[PDB]
Amino acid sequence: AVGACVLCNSQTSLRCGACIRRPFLCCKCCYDHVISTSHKLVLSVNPYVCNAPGCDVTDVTQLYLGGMSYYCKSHKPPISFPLCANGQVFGLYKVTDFNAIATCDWTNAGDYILANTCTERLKLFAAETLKATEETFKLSYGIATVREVLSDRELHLSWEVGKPRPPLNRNYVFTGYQIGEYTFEKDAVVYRGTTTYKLNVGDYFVLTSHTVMPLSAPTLVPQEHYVRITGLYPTLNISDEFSSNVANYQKVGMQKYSTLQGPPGTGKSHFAIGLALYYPSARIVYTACSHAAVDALCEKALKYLPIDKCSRIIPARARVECFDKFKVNSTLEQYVFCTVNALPETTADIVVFDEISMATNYDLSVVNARLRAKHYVYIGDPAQLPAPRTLLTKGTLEPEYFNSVCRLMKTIGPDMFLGTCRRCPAEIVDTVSALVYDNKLKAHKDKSAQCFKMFYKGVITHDVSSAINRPQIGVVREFLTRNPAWRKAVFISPYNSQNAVASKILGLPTQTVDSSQGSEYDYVIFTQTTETAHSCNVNRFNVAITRAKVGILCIMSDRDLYDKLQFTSLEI
Ligand SMILES: [Zn+2]
Ligand SMILES: [Zn+2]
Ligand SMILES: [Zn+2]
Repeated sequence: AVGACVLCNSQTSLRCGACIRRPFLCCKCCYDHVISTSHKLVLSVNPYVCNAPGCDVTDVTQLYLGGMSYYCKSHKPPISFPLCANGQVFGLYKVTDFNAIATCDWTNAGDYILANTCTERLKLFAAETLKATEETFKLSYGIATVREVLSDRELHLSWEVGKPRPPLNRNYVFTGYQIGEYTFEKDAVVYRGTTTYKLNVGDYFVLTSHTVMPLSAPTLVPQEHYVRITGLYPTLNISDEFSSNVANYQKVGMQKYSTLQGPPGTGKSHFAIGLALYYPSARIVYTACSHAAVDALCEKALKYLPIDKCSRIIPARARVECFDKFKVNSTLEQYVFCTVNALPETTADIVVFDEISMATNYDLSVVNARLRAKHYVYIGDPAQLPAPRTLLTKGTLEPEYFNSVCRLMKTIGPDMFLGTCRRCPAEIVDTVSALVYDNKLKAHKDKSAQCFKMFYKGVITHDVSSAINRPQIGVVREFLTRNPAWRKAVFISPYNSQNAVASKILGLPTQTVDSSQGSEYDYVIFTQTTETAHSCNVNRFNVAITRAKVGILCIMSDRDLYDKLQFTSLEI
């Protein structure tokens, strides 16, 4: 009930009772807060409320100290001092940005801008407040009760009346009733239960609302620059394969933390695993937010690092199937691969945090609190997709506001940049290099002459809000008949409902742009589906077209992105 002020660290017995996270506020900052916001409840050992029987005055600005107790203007004794005076709130041990973080509903982009441009302590207050708001918002949704079980992969649902229905995609995971986590895709609905269970008729599902823990560690530790490589011992015999990253691996040992911007297919996991070969005795913890990112790091480690020194950390709540080729839950192995949410409390010579555009400041802080390392390496790309912000409906969130690492990469630049894309045909590399990389990304491959674009608006229909463009899928079907090599293509679009329709009509494996990030395929067929801020987002567009190793077909809706594609146009 006594602690440090979130704005100036000054000790206090005061906590704001109207703030969802009840932060400690000192006398000067508590005053500036209550006198400028709707927040008037102040908490101490006992709350600041009128002690007179049956009185409901709780507003600190309307209360006084009558001896050792608190009373309003109607109940105070003659000798009483106002709780609010001379810019202070009376307590013990006797902000415009804090006010906005404390009172916003997190539905605007400007709220996330502020959460990332503020002081470090306010970045943690903002991340805690936002995550708690995101969880209390899960309570504000309807329950789905099983009406009829059709097959082992399909069922019918009855929804709660008076409460909205959550979007049925992979971004919304329900907990079944504790009969395992379940996911849904669109009267017949498709069910994907993490645990294989005979889906009982009438049993209910509810979105998991986890408790938001407080943040202690900064999003980024204070930067330290060294004169020599510190606490790391380089090999003198470094494999030719990894020679291109030697100057960068040295930069890593000569700073507390370093940022690496790696565009698609420029060698991020090769850099991450090569860092272990460069400092062969260093204990490295490899972390990312998703199980897919962590597994991709495991796949790369399996090829270069001794398997007996690797461990994949998987929590007892085994959400989805992940990497099976390392000893499980051996926290003490030299190489530990683990998602941010499952991190043990341990130390490391190097912590490598991959897919950094997907991290939030909450994730950045958790890593700093669970892992005490000599060096921290942040690998990702601010030109790729950020983590979904479920509350954000108004405005677009720019890359410089994704998190603290992305803010640094977009303002002062990354410490290291992988400049040569080895995956994509040059048509794709030249397009994204100009689009999001200021012409600094170079192509290793020649033009494949298998990159096509077709400008076709089609017809936009909707499955609630998720969009479908059947004419664009018809154009793909026509193209496939004339281009049989493309039979092996992955169908990509910005919408799951478009992908569900393409799956049935084309039979191609399907992927949203957001679920394709980090993956690569020989051929990609992309249908833009709509002209929305979502389907036109340059980061999403960047990820979409950089999935292709050999060919890409883009059926476009937006003239701007279509005209920028350095692809051969097709007719019809
Ligand atoms: Zn203060
Ligand atoms: Zn408050
Ligand atoms: Zn009173």
